[PDB]
Amino acid sequence: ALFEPYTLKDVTLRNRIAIPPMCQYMAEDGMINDWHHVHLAGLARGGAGLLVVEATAVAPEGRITPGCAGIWSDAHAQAFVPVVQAIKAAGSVPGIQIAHAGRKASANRPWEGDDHIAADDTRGWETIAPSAIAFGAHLPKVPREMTLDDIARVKQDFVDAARRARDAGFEWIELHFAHGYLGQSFFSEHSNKRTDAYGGSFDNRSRFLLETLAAVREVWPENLPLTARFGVLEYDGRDEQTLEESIELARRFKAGGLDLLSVSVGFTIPDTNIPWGPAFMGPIAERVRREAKLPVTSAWGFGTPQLAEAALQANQLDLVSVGRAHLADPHWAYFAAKELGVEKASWTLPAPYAHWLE
Amino acid sequence: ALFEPYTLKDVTLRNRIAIPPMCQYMAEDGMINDWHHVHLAGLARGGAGLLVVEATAVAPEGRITPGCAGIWSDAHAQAFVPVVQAIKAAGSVPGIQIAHAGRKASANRPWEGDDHIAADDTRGWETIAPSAIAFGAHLPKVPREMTLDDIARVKQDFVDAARRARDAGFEWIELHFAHGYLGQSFFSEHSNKRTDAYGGSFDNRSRFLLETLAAVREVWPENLPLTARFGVLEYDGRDEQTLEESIELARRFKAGGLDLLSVSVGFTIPDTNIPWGPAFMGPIAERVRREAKLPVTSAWGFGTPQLAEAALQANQLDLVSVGRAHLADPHWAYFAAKELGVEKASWTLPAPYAHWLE
Ligand SMILES: Cc1cc2nc3c(=O)[nH]c(=O)nc-3n(C[C@H](O)[C@H](O)[C@H](O)COP(=O)(O)O)c2cc1C
Ligand SMILES: Cc1cc2nc3c(=O)[nH]c(=O)nc-3n(C[C@H](O)[C@H](O)[C@H](O)COP(=O)(O)O)c2cc1C
Repeated sequence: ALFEPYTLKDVTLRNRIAIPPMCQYMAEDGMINDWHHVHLAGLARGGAGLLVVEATAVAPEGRITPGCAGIWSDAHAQAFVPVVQAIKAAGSVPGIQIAHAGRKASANRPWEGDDHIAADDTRGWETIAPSAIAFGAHLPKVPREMTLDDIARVKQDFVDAARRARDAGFEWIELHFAHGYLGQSFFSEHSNKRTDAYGGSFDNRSRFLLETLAAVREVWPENLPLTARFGVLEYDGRDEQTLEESIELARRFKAGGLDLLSVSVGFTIPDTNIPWGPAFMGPIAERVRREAKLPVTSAWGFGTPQLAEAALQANQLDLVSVGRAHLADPHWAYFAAKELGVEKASWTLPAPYAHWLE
Repeated sequence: ALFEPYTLKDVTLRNRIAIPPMCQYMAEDGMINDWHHVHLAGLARGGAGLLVVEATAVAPEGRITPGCAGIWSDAHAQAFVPVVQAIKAAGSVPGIQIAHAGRKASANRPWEGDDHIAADDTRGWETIAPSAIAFGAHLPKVPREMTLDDIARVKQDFVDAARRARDAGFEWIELHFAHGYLGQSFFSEHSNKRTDAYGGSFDNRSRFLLETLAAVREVWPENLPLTARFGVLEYDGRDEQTLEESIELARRFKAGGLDLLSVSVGFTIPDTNIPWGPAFMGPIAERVRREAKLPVTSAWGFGTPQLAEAALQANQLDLVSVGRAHLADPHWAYFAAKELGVEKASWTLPAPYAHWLE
């Protein structure tokens, strides 16, 4: 099952292995470079059917850190062209996750503190969010409450980002509405205390996300997969209520043209108790897939080939996202093919490699 | 031992893992491209201390196949510059093997026949060698016997190639005098039947190789490792006599400025019986190292970490060459570090990967 092709709209993936977006923190002023080119081209040659580029900021203040990639200008977008072309040359589908970090923005790289940048550090910047409330813990900075014009501008930033991704050659797009960043924070009652049209009720909290999706849909080709990542629960003691609302939003996403949903955890606040475990997201993703009748993918621990295979065979997911295993071994798809006893497993790789490994 | 640094001349390798030259057959008219750039940069980031670029032809007719890389012009050399710089940026030492296929030239890619190109194929060309005798088997073409001027020209081609490698930024060079190609064929009595100064006696058969080394030494920096690969035996029923002569030549190489010898098998003729096995070259390399008092490396089956470690600890080799395992997994060095229980094994890789794998 892991090596069966998958067709969504006009795009066909050679297998069900998806490399989820994984920040590299190697960009400068949002511009990607040879780190990203080699990293991504190398992964594409590894055999995966889909390669989704890391969270790319739609605006400067939407970066998580000073090392995050951006696509807030045509120059930023053009930098992606040679990479997109190399990914296609390798036979993998090029995708990209566009995002805005919201209150979790202006933070240090993970190996450089992983915390909000100091007030007197020249690299930092003011964060924006639905309400002026801090995440807490290692991200204590209180963000600035967005005005209606800030909301209009951020939506347009997402539109510009999607238009740029389209013209750069990407064939798959993912809106980052998860992990406590801007989109996720608008949906969660923990972070959204607004009393206007963008806060309060389920309809109001969903508004920013739905309007952004609709706005993006106007510029994103209808024959190319339009997707999003969304945290459907927080493990904050309100899981049943939260999951029910999240599933309802997933239904609205589908009706609004979403082709597939990447199911994740919210990470909206720090006071939670997440039951980490191999493929622990499987059951949750399956319920969303079933109740919203929408294709899904999920991640965490699927680097074990048999787990990926099992999840697909049980129809818990349509695509299996494998992250860290690809950082350890960019040719994981080849390792997986061997593990599952696929015929001519070495040919998951290009001839220059395959010929000698068969 | 595998992760102990190694200093040769002014160059210091971060560990004892060497990626031996491995043809990719992806060049066009000798010009390398993004296949090579991503392939090599990716391998450098994998952690290996030394990365030796594939056999690069010193002349067009010296290519093994139409897909072989070349460095017979300054334009060809300049194409290597960005790759060399990416390898250095990753902290690996950039090396390159310069070569001339001799009678084994003008052959099809391994996955496209692996045999001598048909007479009426527009991609083929006449081969040259010490004597007009064919390898046989899948390489039946009888090569043209070289004139003294052909020999003078090929030597100059090696000099030009080394000068170009130097100016491109390479910090390690390897002369390809093995695997039945031109250099190896001049030394072997099987292929060399000349009756002039370049054939007959041990001194005459060694002449082409020694003169080429001396010529290259004039342009190659004295503070950068000058090495060569040489087949010390053929497994043709004349191993003791052949090994004795090969060791004597190794002594002449050392006296002539060779800093390290990559020990291999001759592959000069097809009628042999090679005892393939994991690290089977270990004992032979050790004897050459001991009797010629020259640093050495060897390959075949060292992809098993414990074998590489064992070979180093027993002083059979100074560097361990790991080939195919790197095609399967460009991050083999990381796999090896874990296998051998190295402290902070994930940091064999760059921060963007290491931080998440520790
Ligand atoms: C270095 C690194 C960068 C990541 N970057 C992103 C990102 O930009 N956007 C996102 O939605 N998830 C991101 N994630 C979470 C991964 O996409 C994935 O869901 C997670 O690693 C769990 O899968 P795994 O167990 O296969 O690694 C990242 C994870 C790591 C380790
Ligand atoms: C694709 C491929 C290309 C190779 N190219 C070269 C070359 O250009 N020059 C050379 O001396 N040896 C070459 N070799 C032989 C390797 O350097 C190495 O000695 C051999 O693969 C044995 O080591 P391994 O068991 O670790 O793969 C090649 C081997 C493979 C599989």
